[PDB]
Amino acid sequence: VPQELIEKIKLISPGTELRKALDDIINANFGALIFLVDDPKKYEDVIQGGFWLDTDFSAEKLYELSKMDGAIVLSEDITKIYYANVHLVPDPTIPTGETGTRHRTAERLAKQTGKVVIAVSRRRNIISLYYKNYKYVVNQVDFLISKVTQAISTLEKYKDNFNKLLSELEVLELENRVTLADVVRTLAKGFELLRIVEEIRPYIVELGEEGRLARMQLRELTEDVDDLLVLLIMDYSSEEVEEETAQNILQDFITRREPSPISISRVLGYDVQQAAQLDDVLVSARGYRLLKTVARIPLSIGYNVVRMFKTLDQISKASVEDLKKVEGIGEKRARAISESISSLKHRKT
Amino acid sequence: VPQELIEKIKLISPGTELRKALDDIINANFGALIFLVDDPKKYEDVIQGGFWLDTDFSAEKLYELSKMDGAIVLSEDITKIYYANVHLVPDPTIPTGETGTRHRTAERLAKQTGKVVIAVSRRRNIISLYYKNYKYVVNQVDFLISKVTQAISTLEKYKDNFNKLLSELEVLELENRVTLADVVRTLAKGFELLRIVEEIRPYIVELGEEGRLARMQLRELTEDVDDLLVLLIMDYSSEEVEEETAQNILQDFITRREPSPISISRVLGYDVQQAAQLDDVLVSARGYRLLKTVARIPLSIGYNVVRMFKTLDQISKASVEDLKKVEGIGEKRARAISESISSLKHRKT
Amino acid sequence: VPQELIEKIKLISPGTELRKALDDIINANFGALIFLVDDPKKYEDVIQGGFWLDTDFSAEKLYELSKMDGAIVLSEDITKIYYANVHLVPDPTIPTGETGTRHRTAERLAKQTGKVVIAVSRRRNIISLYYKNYKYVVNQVDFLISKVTQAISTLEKYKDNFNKLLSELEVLELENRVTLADVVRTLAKGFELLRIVEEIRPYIVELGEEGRLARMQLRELTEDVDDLLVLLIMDYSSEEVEEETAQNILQDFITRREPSPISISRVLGYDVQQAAQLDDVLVSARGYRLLKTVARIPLSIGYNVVRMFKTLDQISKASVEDLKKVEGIGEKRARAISESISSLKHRKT
Amino acid sequence: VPQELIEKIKLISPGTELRKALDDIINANFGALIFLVDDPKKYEDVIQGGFWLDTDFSAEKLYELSKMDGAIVLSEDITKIYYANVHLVPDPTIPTGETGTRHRTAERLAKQTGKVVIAVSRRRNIISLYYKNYKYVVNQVDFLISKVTQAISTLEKYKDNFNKLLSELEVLELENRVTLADVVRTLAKGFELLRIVEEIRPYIVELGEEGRLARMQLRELTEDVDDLLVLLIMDYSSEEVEEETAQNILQDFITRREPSPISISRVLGYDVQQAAQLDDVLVSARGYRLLKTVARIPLSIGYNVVRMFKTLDQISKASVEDLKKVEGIGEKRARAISESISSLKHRKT
Ligand SMILES: Nc1ncnc2c1ncn2[C@@H]1O[C@H](COP(=O)(O)OP(=O)(O)OP(=O)(O)O)C[C@H]1O
Ligand SMILES: Nc1ncnc2c1ncn2[C@@H]1O[C@H](COP(=O)(O)OP(=O)(O)OP(=O)(O)O)C[C@H]1O
Ligand SMILES: Nc1ncnc2c1ncn2[C@@H]1O[C@H](COP(=O)(O)OP(=O)(O)OP(=O)(O)O)C[C@H]1O
Ligand SMILES: Nc1ncnc2c1ncn2[C@@H]1O[C@H](COP(=O)(O)OP(=O)(O)OP(=O)(O)O)C[C@H]1O
Ligand SMILES: [Mn+2]
Ligand SMILES: [Mn+2]
Ligand SMILES: [Mn+2]
Ligand SMILES: [Mn+2]
Ligand SMILES: [Mn+2]
Ligand SMILES: [Mn+2]
Ligand SMILES: [Mn+2]
Ligand SMILES: [Mn+2]
Repeated sequence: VPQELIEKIKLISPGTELRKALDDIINANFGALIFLVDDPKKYEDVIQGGFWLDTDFSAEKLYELSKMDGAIVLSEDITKIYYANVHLVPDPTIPTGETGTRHRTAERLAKQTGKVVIAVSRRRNIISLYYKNYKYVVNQVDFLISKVTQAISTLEKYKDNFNKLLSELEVLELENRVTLADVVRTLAKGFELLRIVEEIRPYIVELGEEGRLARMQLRELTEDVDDLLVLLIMDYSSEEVEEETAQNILQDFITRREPSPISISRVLGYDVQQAAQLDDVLVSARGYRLLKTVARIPLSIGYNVVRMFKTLDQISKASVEDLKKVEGIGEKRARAISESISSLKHRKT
Repeated sequence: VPQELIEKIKLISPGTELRKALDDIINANFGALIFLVDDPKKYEDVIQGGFWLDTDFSAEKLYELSKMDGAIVLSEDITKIYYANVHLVPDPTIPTGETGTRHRTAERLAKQTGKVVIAVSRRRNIISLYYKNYKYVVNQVDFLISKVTQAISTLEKYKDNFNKLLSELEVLELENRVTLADVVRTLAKGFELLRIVEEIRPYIVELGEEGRLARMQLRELTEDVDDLLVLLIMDYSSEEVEEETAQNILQDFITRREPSPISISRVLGYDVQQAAQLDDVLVSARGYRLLKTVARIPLSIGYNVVRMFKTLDQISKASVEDLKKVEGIGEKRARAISESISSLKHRKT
Repeated sequence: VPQELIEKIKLISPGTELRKALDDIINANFGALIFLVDDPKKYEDVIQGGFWLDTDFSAEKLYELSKMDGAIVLSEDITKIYYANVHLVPDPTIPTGETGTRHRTAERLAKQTGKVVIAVSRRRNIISLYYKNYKYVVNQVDFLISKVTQAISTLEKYKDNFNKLLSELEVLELENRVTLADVVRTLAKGFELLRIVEEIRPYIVELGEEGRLARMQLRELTEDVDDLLVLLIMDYSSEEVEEETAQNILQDFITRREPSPISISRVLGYDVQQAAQLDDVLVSARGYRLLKTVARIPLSIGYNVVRMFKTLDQISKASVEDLKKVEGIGEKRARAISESISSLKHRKT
Repeated sequence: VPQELIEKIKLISPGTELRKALDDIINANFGALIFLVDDPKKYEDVIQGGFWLDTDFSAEKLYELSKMDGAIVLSEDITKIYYANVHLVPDPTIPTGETGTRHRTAERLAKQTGKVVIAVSRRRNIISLYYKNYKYVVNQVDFLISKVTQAISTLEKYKDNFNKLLSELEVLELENRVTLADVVRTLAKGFELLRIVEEIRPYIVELGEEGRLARMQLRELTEDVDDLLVLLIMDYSSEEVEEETAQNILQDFITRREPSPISISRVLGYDVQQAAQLDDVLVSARGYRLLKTVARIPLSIGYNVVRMFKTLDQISKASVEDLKKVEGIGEKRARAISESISSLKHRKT
């Protein structure tokens, strides 16, 4: 959905005064045909008849004018009502796929002028927005809230399985018993999860002001996932990988590529043909995830620990004296690495 | 619900253009009577009057034609509108249980021709689909979404109790303190759970495109349960059982047989009359569940470990050298069995 | 809500054919006035005019007859339609609190005959059931489903806090560090929980067939709670208490008495004036809860263990030989008591 | 929303008989204009024509009178209907922002008299309440229930993250490895959580009687949070802080101040410029949270333990003899402190 159209869709989002008027018009089964332009003079030839009003906008005024036939002309910022009861006369030779004089007029006019034209069906109670060559049909709020609500429920289900997967991976990681299968399974869930969020965004956008709580739920559910998936990729790819590379991998499996177990294993740099092979490939975490999330060591300084110790297994065997010999690790950070790794080993294994 | 009818029901599932038209017709309290045939000529004798249109289908065109009396004739793939305003004249001596000329016409016509006939009640806003001798009344989406939503909530409740049961069984299993009561209680919950999924399927099917999120939730909630129930049956039945036998047992208690504690105990091969006996029967897990799910040992090679060691208790006491003597266990799989069983014992008991 | 009335309310519960007809009547804003009697002859004097039909009942027939003025007379089992378009003439000197000739007629007639009379308001879309001296207004399903859904959500919240309370009490119980405050807090949550279930029952009953999933959720959420509360009462009351006594205590705090911390402490047999005292009273569990739920020892035989050992603390210190000396404890049950108590101590403390 | 207006809003809250009448009026698309006064005589000059009724109030009577034009005059306690079909004539020179004679009349009249005037739009089905200079538009219940339901869902999400944060802080606290970052992160979640509750209150208030379950859910979800946040503030602020000071801090970050990590750190008395510094500041809990919540030591006597031992770390190293030397600690409370701290250390670390 192009950005220029998304902006127009916001004009009639729940919570706007225009939307309140359109909902009132629908509730009384008036129809409407609304032309949005900034200079009525430029459009003098497609606007005929009716009444020149040049008055300030309000939902009640729009409502009252929709009792009459014809079309209503508004300023584009929805602050002025210019015309009511007009006859719109766009070029008849412009192709239209609509049935019905009001909807056909609406499409032809939107195409001809590059402006927004809103049609409200009198007895079907549908709001159709036309802009340039686009047609957006407006969903009612209950439909949107239903979709969004179901989507969040689904995310809860995915997030639960993701946490369960990850907590099992933690154990394996602390005991150095991790296979590629374990990692790829965890990454796949994270990707699928973030995918759901992606597909639900346009519903949440269209909710406008009524989608605030939805956004907060989405945020509490998923905010820390992407950080985690990136660190998992830095911990388990075939060879050393910049955070940026890892973020790119993430972006791709969200959007362009399908998170199949083989696909992920191969993008991770492992030469696997068939999925049952993943059970057989042994891997060790580099240690970035634990270093950043638990030892609170910045990634930049984390590169050094990993450069020197190679694996988390080796980091966990290091004394505090051994750790200080890393460029950027003093007694404070050395203690943090040391103590938090042992605390996790004691408590989790 | 026969498969041939299920296909017809899909024609008017949420998300189809036909359904959008029927919903628009309902919203304006037009009625409708729609005859679906592939060759209008074959049916020249039940179709009378009206207008021959032979035009391409669309929701708006269907809407507009439903403003007129009589019936509308569509091609079966819903790509052509053949007729509007026709008088349908099926054989009057065909039995009908309907009241009202439009619904009676609809049933008689469906029976006589073997085709689909849709009746939309003008003021009751009901969509009735007739096909051959079947009558499907269409549920509105909000009703379906409500059912499906409640059903998923119920499944969450069952799934929680199932996980709690199973985690307690794990402890008992690791300490070799399992009674038949413990197993049968766990199996019963799993069966009841999978049963709910079965009963909710036709609701999710009828949702068509609007049931995508529901399907994903059902899948995240239950996908791994059946695997688990099968492995539990292989672990605790009276004598050795093929995976296929176990899958059959599962299928039955989902569908044909009621998962009573005594029923399950007896199908599991234990001679029990009254339920309080189950507390007294001591059992040991063969070890398949832990071998496949935790040691990632394929069932085929699992048969061998179990053939040699009989119980999970014995498998847990085996050294890594002892395990290698099993046909299909090398140092890698022997270590995995060994290490994962001890890790679970350390952490869970 | 008296039982005789509850039975009448079931006649128009969601899922009944009568209810389907009433919903169709409401959807078209017909009104209705329906008299339910088993012998029309007995009532010949309150039934005037209209048409004698003596025909089989169906929703469509009822619908069609509600298009006409007056009242419809049905058999009480809703299998026969006796009359349509009748003028009901109950004794005018019977007091009525209703406004409107149809509702006033309905109440007076219900009172005079002891039968059911249903009034459906033509433009308010309300279903009023009158029986003897009762008036039940029917809730629409969406309203009921909303209440029930909210109630289950609330129960989830209570149940979570109950589990958290109880798991903390388990720790204290295994370490013999339990105060009366800890117990009373746990009991209070359980009582409040079971109370919610009580208040939501009439909503679930009125849902009829559409309340099946609700019932299953209520059952999965709460089924084991009452058993547990009873065992807690047997474990912590001032002196020894029969299971029946404990069940009675439970019943009371659900229904008749308000579960205040002081109230519960005193019904439990502890002489406490002010709530902060509860922090100071040390108590020990008798051991019944752990004996029945974990050792799977029947209450009858549990009385003996407790008679001999007094507290769970003492039971946990007993050898297996010491336990066998209890009437009803052999080597099997002695091992179960012994082993499960130590397993819990190892894992939970 | 001023308190005097909130009281007026309660008059038409779900569950009131007035609200039931207004809903019936809306369902039939009658309009209404209702004037609430205690002495009709005082208002003889703005009330013209119509019928003097001086009769008792009921929803059905109000309904029936709304079938006629004009306005209805009620007593302020909604027990009397004084007038129907009257012509209200407030001073025309009073400014109004409304369109439409009924709404304009309503606002002008409310302003002129200081009384409540309710307007019900005939075809838009909106209830507008005017009182003095205020205008409250009434939300329909389904809209409110939707908001409230979404808000509780959101709170569940926040509460889950809060518990997870706090349980991790517990571990760090028991091992004396707490940074300011850990605390501030936990406080921020608690503040955001309590904030959501604050913003949702007016929705729950407007639900009136239909918001009972919502209130119970809000209460089960959040009741113990504020106590906990206060104790965290007493445990981690720069220097010693009275409970009252801490409660004040809480109140502020709920309402007046935005819970940014730097803002909280500084109000806590730590001189931090940029957020990454918080990772580097080491802190120790004073011990109040554990003393009150786990040792059940009253705050007053807690001041003394902390005065003598300074940190929880030191309290955990104290013998039972050492503890008794605190003013207000006898053998009972000394044992409780001692034993519960070690039980937590054993089980959590
Ligand atoms: N060129 C036009 N200019 C201004 N108003 C128009 C124009 N064409 C149609 N309308 C307005 O639309 C109104 C309905 O016309 P109609 O033929 O029913 O179209 P429609 O596409 O079927 O719309 P509905 O779905 O019925 O609301 C009539 C008129 O007030
Ligand atoms: N044989 C028929 N062929 C074509 N159209 C028919 C036929 N019978 C009825 N209709 C159409 O149905 C319309 C309504 O007839 P009606 O007697 O009210 O039946 P119905 O079963 O009660 O349907 P409604 O529930 O009112 O919509 C009238 C006519 O336009
Ligand atoms: N004694 C009666 N016997 C049979 N039908 C009656 C009787 N009284 C009223 N009705 C039926 O009720 C219909 C509506 O009467 P009405 O005065 O509007 O009562 P009501 O209580 O206001 O009902 P509504 O709320 O309008 O449906 C008229 C008539 O068909
Ligand atoms: N001063 C008034 N006194 C009593 N009743 C009034 C008064 N002004 C309007 N009404 C009542 O309101 C009714 C509708 O008038 P109207 O001009 O449509 O106002 P409105 O603000 O548009 O209300 P609606 O939104 O249509 O319900 C007519 C009359 O019965
Ligand atoms: Mn006209
Ligand atoms: Mn993030
Ligand atoms: Mn006709
Ligand atoms: Mn499966
Ligand atoms: Mn009449
Ligand atoms: Mn029970
Ligand atoms: Mn008039
Ligand atoms: Mn509190």
